[PDB]
Amino acid sequence: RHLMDPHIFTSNFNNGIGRHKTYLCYEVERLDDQHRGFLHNQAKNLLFYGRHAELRFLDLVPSLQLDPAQIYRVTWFISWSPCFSWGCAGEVRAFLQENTHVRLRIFAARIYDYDPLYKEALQMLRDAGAQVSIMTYDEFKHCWDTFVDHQGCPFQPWDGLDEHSQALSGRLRAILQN
DNA sequence: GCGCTTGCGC
Ligand SMILES: [Zn+2]
Repeated sequence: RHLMDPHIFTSNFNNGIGRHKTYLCYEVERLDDQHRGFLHNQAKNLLFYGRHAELRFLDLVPSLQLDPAQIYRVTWFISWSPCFSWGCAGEVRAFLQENTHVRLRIFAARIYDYDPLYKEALQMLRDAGAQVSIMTYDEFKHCWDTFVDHQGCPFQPWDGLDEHSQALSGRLRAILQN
């Protein structure tokens, strides 16, 4: 019942233009959807050091009360591919290792290649047993339906959503193909 | 506010 502003979503998860911010929408499904929601990064503003959207998720993981003797799948739809350089990639892996009853699924709207260590981040997450993928129309539409406060208005894709989505999917497969 | 947007400039 905490929903995102339409303009926020469409100007953040768009895959042709970027923002100086990151959003992460998450779901938790037990296996044999318990919790959902979304958050954004804390901006580094020295005049703090910032906190990436990934690390904020791990911070709230205790509040989700995951039964240690049950199996969960966690899904992120994240506006930027996770970084390596600021340590997001390492910490997620560390968390996955220390838990192991959690299985993770990550869809990114665009690749954070500003980090020149982006290839190592994605491959490091894949090796940890995360699924790393590019968001398509269906994942955008599902996030729209599930987290955006649309007031009953169905998802309207932006121009060239698919060209971009395929081009990025192409890039990511090349990276993970090792 | 204001811009252009892979927080920073003004
Ligand atoms: Zn990061």
